[PDB]
Order: sequence, then structure tokens, then C-alpha cells
Amino acid sequence: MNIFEMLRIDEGLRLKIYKDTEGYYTIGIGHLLTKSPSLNAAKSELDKAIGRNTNGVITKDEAEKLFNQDVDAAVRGILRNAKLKPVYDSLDAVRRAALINMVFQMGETGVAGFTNSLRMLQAKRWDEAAVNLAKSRWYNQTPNRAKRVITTFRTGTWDAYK
Ligand SMILES: [Cl-]
Ligand SMILES: [Cl-]
Repeated sequence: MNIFEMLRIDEGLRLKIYKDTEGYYTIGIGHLLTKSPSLNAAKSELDKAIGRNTNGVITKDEAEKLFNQDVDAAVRGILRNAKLKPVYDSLDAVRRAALINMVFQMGETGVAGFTNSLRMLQAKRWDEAAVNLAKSRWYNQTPNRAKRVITTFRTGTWDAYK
């Protein structure tokens, strides 16, 4: 198991524009297109991202390409974030994947706000962090995915994905 496989499981794969759990237009493997309520706006962001007139549909290769870019960007965003970096640097490989997952889903700023959880993770107080992570809108809105990521931080194994 790895970050790619992990996110592919959490996000799924869709080749036509769709609405995410928050109602935002998305495509591929969780690639958010726009928050605007307009489908045309989403189509235009899609064409711009792909480099062609897609008409709201992309191929598998194209989805994978967006996915590679998104993963790379999340990593680099963590590495650039003063609040995230030190956490990421302190963790083992499996738990780093859990942090990347959360940034991919919620954005760097979003994650940077779990101040308290971040502090516990850095301190390696696993059970405590798991408990604090659960007291969040994130956990209440997407509980199954959240539970998977949380178990990963708690245990440091990929069991929730097996
Ligand atoms: Cl893009
Ligand atoms: Cl869920």
C-alpha cells in the first residue's frame, strides 16, 4: 500500500464531472475543479487543466495525470508549511501518508488548523491524537474516510485499508 493506492481508495475514480461530498464539481481521483455552482465554470476549469476541449469527460490517463500532480502538490505544500513540515518530518512513513491524505482532502490551511492534534502527533501520543482528530467537522461529515485515516495515525499500519 502506498499514498497513491490509499487515496485511490478514498476518492474513487470518475471520468465525468461529478459533485463531491460537499457538492463541488470534481473530476478524476478527487480533483476539485471549482467551488462555483456553475457547471460551465467547471467545464472551463476542466479544459484549462487538461489542455483540450474536453466536453466534461477525460480519459483514465488524464485522470492519473491530474492525480500525480495533486499528490506532488500536497507533498510540496506540506514541506513548505511552517506548521506542517515539522510534523511530517517527525513521523514514520505510514503516518506521513495519513497526513498527506488529509492535506489532499482538505487543503493545507485546513489541516494547519488542527493545531492540537498536530501537537499530539508530533509528541507521538497516538491515542490522544486520534481522539482529538475525531472532534471535528471532518470526522462528522465523512466519518468512514476519517476513521480510516485516524486508524492509520493511531496504529501506524495500513490495516484500515486492508
Ligand atoms: Cl490543475
Ligand atoms: Cl466517509
